[PDB]
Amino acid sequence: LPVTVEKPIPVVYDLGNLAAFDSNVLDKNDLDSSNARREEKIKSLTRDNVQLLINQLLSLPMKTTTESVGGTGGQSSVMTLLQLPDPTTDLPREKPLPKAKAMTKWEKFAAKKGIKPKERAGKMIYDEASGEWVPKWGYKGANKKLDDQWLIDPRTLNRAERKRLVKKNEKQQRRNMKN
Amino acid sequence: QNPMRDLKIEKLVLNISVGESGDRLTRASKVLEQLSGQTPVQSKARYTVRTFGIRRNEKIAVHVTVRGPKAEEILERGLKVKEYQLRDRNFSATGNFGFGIDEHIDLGIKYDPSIGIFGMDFYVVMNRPGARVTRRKRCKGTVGNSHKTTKEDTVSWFKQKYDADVLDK
Amino acid sequence: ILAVKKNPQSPMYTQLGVLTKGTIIEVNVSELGMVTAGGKVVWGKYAQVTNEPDRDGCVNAVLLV
Amino acid sequence: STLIPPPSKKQKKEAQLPREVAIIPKDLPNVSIKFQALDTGDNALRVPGAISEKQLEELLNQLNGTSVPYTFSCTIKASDPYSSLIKPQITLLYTPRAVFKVKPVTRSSSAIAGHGSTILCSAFAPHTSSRMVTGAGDNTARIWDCDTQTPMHTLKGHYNWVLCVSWSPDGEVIATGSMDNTIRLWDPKSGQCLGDALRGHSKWITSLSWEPIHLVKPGSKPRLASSSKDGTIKIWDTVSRVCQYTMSGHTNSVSCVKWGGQGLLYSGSHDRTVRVWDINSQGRCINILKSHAHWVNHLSLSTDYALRIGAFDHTGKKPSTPEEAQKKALENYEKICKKNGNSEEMMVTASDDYTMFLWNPLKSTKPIARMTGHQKLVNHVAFSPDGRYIVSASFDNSIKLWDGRDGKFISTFRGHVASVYQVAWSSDCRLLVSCSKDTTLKVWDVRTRKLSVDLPGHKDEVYTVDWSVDGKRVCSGGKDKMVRLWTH
Amino acid sequence: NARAKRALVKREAKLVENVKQALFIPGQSCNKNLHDIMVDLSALKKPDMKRFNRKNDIHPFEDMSPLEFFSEKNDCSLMVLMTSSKKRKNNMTFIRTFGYKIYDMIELMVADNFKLLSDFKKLTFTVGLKPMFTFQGAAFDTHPVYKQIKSLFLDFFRGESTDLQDVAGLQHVISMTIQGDFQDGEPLPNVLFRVYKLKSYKSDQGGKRLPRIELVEIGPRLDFKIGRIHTPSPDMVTEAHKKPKQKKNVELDIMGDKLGRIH
Amino acid sequence: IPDARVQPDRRWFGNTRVISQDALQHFRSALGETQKDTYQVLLRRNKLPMSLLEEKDADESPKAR
Amino acid sequence: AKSSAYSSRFQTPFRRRREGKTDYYQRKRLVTQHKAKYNTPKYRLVVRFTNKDIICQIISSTITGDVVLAAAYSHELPRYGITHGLTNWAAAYATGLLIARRTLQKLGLDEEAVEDGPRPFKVFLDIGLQRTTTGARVFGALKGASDGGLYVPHSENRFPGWDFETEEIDPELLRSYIFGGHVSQYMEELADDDEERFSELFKGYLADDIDADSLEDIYTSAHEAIRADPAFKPTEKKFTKEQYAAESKKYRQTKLS
RNA sequence: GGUUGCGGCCAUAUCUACCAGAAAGCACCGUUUCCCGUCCGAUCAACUGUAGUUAAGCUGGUAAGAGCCUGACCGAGUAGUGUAGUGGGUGACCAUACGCGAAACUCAGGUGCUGCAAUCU
RNA sequence: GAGAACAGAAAUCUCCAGUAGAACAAAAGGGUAAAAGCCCCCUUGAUUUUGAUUUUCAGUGUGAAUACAAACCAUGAAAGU
Repeated sequence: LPVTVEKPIPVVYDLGNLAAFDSNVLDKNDLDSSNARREEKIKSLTRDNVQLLINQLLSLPMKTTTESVGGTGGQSSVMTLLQLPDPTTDLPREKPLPKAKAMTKWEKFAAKKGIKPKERAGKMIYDEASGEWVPKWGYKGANKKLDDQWLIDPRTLNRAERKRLVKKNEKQQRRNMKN
Repeated sequence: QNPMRDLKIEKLVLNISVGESGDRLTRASKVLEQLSGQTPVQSKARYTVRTFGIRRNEKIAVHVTVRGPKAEEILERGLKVKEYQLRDRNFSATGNFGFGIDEHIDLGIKYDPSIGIFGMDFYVVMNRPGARVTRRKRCKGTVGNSHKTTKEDTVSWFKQKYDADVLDK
Repeated sequence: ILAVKKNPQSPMYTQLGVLTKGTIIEVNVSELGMVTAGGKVVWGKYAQVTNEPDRDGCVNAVLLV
Repeated sequence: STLIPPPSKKQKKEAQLPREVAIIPKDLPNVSIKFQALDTGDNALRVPGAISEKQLEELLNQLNGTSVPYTFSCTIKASDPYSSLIKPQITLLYTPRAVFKVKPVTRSSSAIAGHGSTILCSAFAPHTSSRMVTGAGDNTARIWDCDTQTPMHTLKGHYNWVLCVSWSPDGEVIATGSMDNTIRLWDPKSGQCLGDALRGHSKWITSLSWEPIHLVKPGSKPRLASSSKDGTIKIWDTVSRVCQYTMSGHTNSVSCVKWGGQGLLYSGSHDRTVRVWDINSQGRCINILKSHAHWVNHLSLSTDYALRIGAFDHTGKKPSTPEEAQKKALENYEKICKKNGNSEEMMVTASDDYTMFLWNPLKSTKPIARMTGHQKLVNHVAFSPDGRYIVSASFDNSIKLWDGRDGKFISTFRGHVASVYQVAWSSDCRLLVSCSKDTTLKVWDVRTRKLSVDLPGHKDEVYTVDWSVDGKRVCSGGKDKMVRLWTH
Repeated sequence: NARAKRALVKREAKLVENVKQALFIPGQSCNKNLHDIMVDLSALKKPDMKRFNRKNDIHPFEDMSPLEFFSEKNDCSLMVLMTSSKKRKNNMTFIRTFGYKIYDMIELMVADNFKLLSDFKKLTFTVGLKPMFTFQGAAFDTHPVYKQIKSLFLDFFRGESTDLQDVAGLQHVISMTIQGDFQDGEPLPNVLFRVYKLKSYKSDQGGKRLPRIELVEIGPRLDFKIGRIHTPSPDMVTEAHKKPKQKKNVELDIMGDKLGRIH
Repeated sequence: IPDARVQPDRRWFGNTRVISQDALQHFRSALGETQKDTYQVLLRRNKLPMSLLEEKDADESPKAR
Repeated sequence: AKSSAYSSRFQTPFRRRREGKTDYYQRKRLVTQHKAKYNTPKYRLVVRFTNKDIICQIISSTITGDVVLAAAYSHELPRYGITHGLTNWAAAYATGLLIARRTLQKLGLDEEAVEDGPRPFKVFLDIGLQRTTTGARVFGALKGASDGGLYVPHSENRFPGWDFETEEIDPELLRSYIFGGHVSQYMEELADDDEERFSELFKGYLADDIDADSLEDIYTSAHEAIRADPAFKPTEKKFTKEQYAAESKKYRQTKLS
């Protein structure tokens, strides 16, 4: 029934990973495999550490919500969730930060010339002939008009020019990560 | 001794294969619908074949699967064409069997002048009760050796049921 | 008024935020008490300006519900 | 979606420190505690040992020699019941709270598609909570198997909308007042109408009330009071189907009528005046209450919830004999009436004057208190079942909570974003539920004066809400045409 | 098909990195009991694990390339190697990769007194659950090998990092203690890994708020004899702790107003 | 003279700003708790639905119509 | 016969996949994946149908196996007045109601997370391998568990009477299915259609003298009995475990030297 | 010890062929009005547990069967590789000691254990 | 492999074995295999709002691109994706 258990050296906490690091004095003669009171000793010691950890942890700030059960991706109104801090202990990352993506020559052009990047209004543009909104590109895009428009074949000429401009765009981009 | 089991018929399947894909296929679907009393299902070309100009996903053949008393009745009509004789090599190593005929009228259709002389294939599958253990979704299993239907078993079943006119076993 | 979303004439006017006929503006609908499924309450919503405020004085918009 | 501001760098630096550690009380401090009751008044000088909350309750059960719990706050030092360390000599006010605990309602079970048009009223049966009637604008009522959440019987018979329902407070008959100027009694078991309609008022029915079962002589069935826009309230003998005698005098429409447990009726009206009757003196208007300054919308009695369920309780345990039923109803009614020291019950009423008055018409004819604060008209009022609390549903989006004894203001429940229509208490006097012109139901924790769960799910505005007497289901209905049942 | 495009994205570097998957590799010398510890410890890790099921001729201190290849092909960073010999009995070599090159070896041999899951009793418990750690012994803060093993086991078993925690899920503690305090020059006490399940009983000292908690041993009683160690190059360690990098007199006031103090 | 058209888009009939109920209690409680120091200055105001937040209290109600 | 390497080169599926019993991809989704990094334990109401029985049992997925927290079977329903028709839809509803009220009782929510207090029980329907058809008895057990107060998420779609061309349920057909309306109607127009077919198919009802219109009554009283007393009663041990083993051991084949 | 539901490990569990299975359970099995789905009530869905059957599934047992597994000091701290010296030879290369450090062969054993719940002569 | 008018070695139908002699954009480790393959059903997206990176001369507050997040949105019985 005691819960306020203490020990001479204080315990540091990393509540972000739910860890408590003890730094008190341990004796070899209490822990080695000669001692058959080994497991009880270790269980008691780690019980004490867990007891302090939970004492700090339940005494955290904690948030509770008013959202119904059938909400979206969160906690329900009934359950009060402890709000954990960031992990104090510093641990090695898995991969280097993704900063390795470079900067291209179009961007230098757009920074020298007073270029402002376009707004993303959308794929659809007004086809003034047919009174519809036709997308610029993609599925029946407004650039695949001459392919089946009813007026050597000029249609194939457009298709070849357009396809080789696509080839050019890829050709230019694949030289940008050599920069 | 056999606990009431027998070579019961699961289903016979009626194929109408065509070297082409035109209105003849719709005619064949119509005749199969009229015969079996069910809407048939067209079969898409497996792979292109230039001998008859087969092109993939084109509809070559129609077929219908029929079961139960209707299957018994239509197979009974069919062997009347055979006059209850059929050559032995029809009988599978798995107990199954089938046969073919070049016509529709003899097994019970009027000429119907649009429906000309068109062909048809029977094939009948037979397995003892308990065949579900292969088909059921959960706890799928394989039918045991003493349960599997064999060529000789279908031979005996054909003998005792319809007639004894296998040709050259 | 909370923002100007789209002036149909040109994006330069939207950047300038001019209110003319047909401009899509975002309005503070918190008075209207619209609540979306999931319990969040809607306090910002689009509206198209249906008049010419230069020659009416006021800006009259209809809500895009 | 706009968000809480993120914690700053120092916020995160301080959130990692060993922090907010519960004071883990040391055994030394001990200070005196004096005991006085909030329910009626003061009761000795004591020095408890910084003890936990439960053995304050055991201290009272020992003091009066019963070994019902208590609350142990005051000064509403932190007004909290370490349970008496710094949270509350200690001036310890107490009062009897409740026997059981109702679990807050959180999940829309599902929507049921019975009614063909907008739901206008709904009541839970008093004996159980597997039954429910909702009247709608499709001219019909429906009985809902609200444990299976499925319709039992369609109750047809009105030529126009059904505007008000009431389950007989012995759990025996369902009445449906209508836009036909006629009310009908129904068989709750069969779905068949109890004979002919009760042809009555000249305008639409607005309200229904039955005799409290503690007043009916054993062996006879309770009467029913029905009000209407014609300004007259009728009282019908439910077994002989006769208007036993009408009751008129309101210049304008009558918004509501309650049949109290003192034999006095009360009837709010759009003529800015609620008038008390006396059923014993052949319905003579014994008094007039006139302080309101525009249309009087609603009425609630300190005993009203008990009047509604008098022969039953939250257990739903059936009454052994009708004499035992009447005895149980009588001991229920006095449980929340004599608790002040005398059989003195109160009545609050809400008008479009944007205000509420507290009345005690058994002795006074002028208001107990001024209940102002709302910025638009107050649409609904209902006391807590114990009669210690009052809440007002007001247009202006808000709900306010008042002291049920002197009308003092306590708090406000904000969170609705359209006009609040109705409010239903939980039978343990701890929880509210409200329905709004927005789509949402909400429940409120009265102890902490805060929202508990928001309950969206209705496509459209919600007109009705009810809390069953065992606290396990609630219901809603509105323009959405579909009954929602909600549960824990 | 652009299912692959999602896979490359899930693998490639992120500002807030995913949970670190663990790979449990059995070497040529994987005896049955080592496969038992591997099953138990990997269970303690799952759902973020992969178990390879063939013998692998990998010697992690002579040719470190195959581990890098497996850390590439399986996105897993953490790895484990099953080895045993007359020199190193019941050995688990715990790998760590940064980028995909090696960040850490370590060589922990299991003493013969280990116990499995199946040697104990079990209560209600949920798989894939965030464990809480205790690290006894002062050497964890200071000594280089013990700092390495502490970071090793935290990074191995911390699972997914979160800021809001459900009190229901606090169901088991991982306890790791050093065999005893020691000085420099004495040989590196082996570390004791134990897993304990939590049980909370009411205790009216602090009130209803904080219960009294007592433990029940479930699972891998292990003792870890420390062996050879691969320490990361100081440039890699100082570049592996880069913050993602996402003001004076300016404070985000409550209610979200940028406020400047004027001085 | 431009071709001032506004395309049929789904974006214009959707909600743009919603506020959580919990955020409503948070800001509603924070509004009272704020204090202003004379040396703090407002660099930039949060865009908030104050109509749902600036609900004061009142001891008297409006006089009836 | 198969080549020696072909058996060696082959890698064997999982044991509960060789026998077609677990869909452990769905089991992976149900047990391992979470919608929220909030470490909430997740329970799993599993419903299974045998040829004769129905098994409803909530299961916590644990590090060394699955642990059953509560369980309820169809063959217990004779205790509650349903002595026959133990597999049908109404029986699935009754079993779901039973397991719901049983776990609600034994969990303390009828008749250690100190932070809040009481808390509703959310479980997830694990159906396993039977197809998700609207009308399926597994969703009957779903409806029963939900109506019993077990707070399992679901949707209108797969309950019977939900219409594809319409967009909503039809609660009348549903209420028929909770109370065996479909079986009552079948036995009515069967005794009206063919006497021999009715007699051979419903001779339990004829022997018990249960009438078609009494199915409503038996299912209502069954629900009331279930709600009054859901506590599990272990049946009885005619013979101890040792005795069963002794009788079972003597029809064994035993391994040889 | 049978058996079922959900599992852990995922061949000691697989495939190949025979035999056996009391009770319960599983299962095949009987019927299409309803929910439901197919070309086909075969699968899927429902209904009866009723007309039947342990024949099959499933479980066991047996096998000079094919695989698969375990331990070993079984090779062996060897082959191999890493570190010093008038160690050397025309050279490929190999002594001498010292840290890591195999596999085949060999002997012996094996051919499913196990967690939670329910039920059984 | 054994079968079925045309009908062959390659047309379609049937059973048995398949254990990937299937297509996982494929390096290449694993076989993901009641799928990541095939068919069917439903259905968008360059959505919205805020903060780190960019540019002044409209930075009007993300005005605009951009990073990230959150609200949604699609689907599913659901876990979830």
